Amino acid sequence: TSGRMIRAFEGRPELLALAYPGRAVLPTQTKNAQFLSTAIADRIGRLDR
Amino acid sequence: AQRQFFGLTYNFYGQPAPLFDLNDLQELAGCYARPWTSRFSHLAISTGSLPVWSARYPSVASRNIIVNTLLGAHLNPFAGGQVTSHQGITWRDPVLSSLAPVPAIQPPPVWAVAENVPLDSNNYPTYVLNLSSMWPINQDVHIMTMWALSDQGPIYHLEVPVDPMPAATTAALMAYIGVPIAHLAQTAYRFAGQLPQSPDSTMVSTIRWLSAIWFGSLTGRLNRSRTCNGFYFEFAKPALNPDQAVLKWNDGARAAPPAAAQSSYMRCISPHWQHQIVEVAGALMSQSVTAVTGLPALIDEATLPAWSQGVANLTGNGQGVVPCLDYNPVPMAAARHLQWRQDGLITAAQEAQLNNDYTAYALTIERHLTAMLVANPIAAGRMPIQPFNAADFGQAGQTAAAVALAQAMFV
Repeated sequence: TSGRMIRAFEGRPELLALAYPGRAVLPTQTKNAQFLSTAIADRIGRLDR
Repeated sequence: AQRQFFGLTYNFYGQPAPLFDLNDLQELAGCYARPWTSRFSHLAISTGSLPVWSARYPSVASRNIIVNTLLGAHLNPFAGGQVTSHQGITWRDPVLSSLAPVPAIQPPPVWAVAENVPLDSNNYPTYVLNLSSMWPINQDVHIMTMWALSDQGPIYHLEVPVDPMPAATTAALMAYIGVPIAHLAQTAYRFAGQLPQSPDSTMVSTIRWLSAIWFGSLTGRLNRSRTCNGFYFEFAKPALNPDQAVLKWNDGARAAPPAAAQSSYMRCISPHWQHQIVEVAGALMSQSVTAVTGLPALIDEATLPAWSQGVANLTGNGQGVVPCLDYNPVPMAAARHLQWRQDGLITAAQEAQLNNDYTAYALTIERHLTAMLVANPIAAGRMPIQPFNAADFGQAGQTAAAVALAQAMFV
């Protein structure tokens, strides 16, 4: 996901992990991990200049 | 993002030099002595609804016209590949940040005076390198070209696809409910002005639809009884606030999509536009879209003035050549009124009154401009307003075809 832009969530930072599922996912082999492995990087964060 | 553009400079109306003076170069409304992103600076802050004009800028279009003439003398890099100077003034830097008196160290060569020189961004390689900061030049040059090609009124583009309005654009459109057209034009100008944008973008397509919708309402084909996608433009009585048309959303019926894709070029064929804000706003808004995306296709030469016949990247007469229509506001208003009574928004008695009101209103516009022309003869040295003849106020042009297109466009 390097190069994309994402929001901050300064009020409580734990939201950051929830806001963008898929980014920096461990290569472990679990049901959720296997699903998240299919996410497309271009659809993280903002979309326009 | 679009990495190349073309253009054309203004035409001297028989005069031997571009029609501006140093004071005009000194009193631009934007940042000091820079023409870029300045076409709305004179009204960024506003009060009331009265049009803004002054002694040496006596028409709503006067400032933009002057800017176009001004740029015609200094755009040599996109023609000759080099920066030049005219009357001891040139750019500060190759980025063309602003104009300044020539320094006495390495004076650039003196510009040779000419008119209607074709322009190509590829003649000036540094633009590509500094695209991120020279982007607004793209928009302004395109605007200048779109005006230079016409002897009577700026040219702009219309189009409507066969698919319904995509959902993404609708999400953007709801941000622009109840805002007048002039403000919308200012917003549209700023968007394509600052940073480079991709031709494929939600914002771009949004403005494209805005241009189409406004034209549909202009003919009266779109109204509160027949919306595009719930959207349409609302009008005030021409007797007062004749220009405060705003955007509205409605739950009523929607016009069905056209049978095939529609597109054409548009122009005002009467001098009225030079002192009528809505024409300027509509033209600029459409031109802004064409600026970022480039010209979809060449324009038909048949109805254009002489110097515009056969411009390299602009005009043609081949197969893939979109025709250009032109109209007169007065018959247009009559057609719009006729649509309103046919759709039942008004009674015939009102329709007769509306035509009388508008014709009287238009008469003042003509009377103002014609009196203003003699006050600023073109031979003086600067052209605050474009010359014309009295008969030009009576030309009907292709107005009948124009309303026919809208009816074929929104159906």
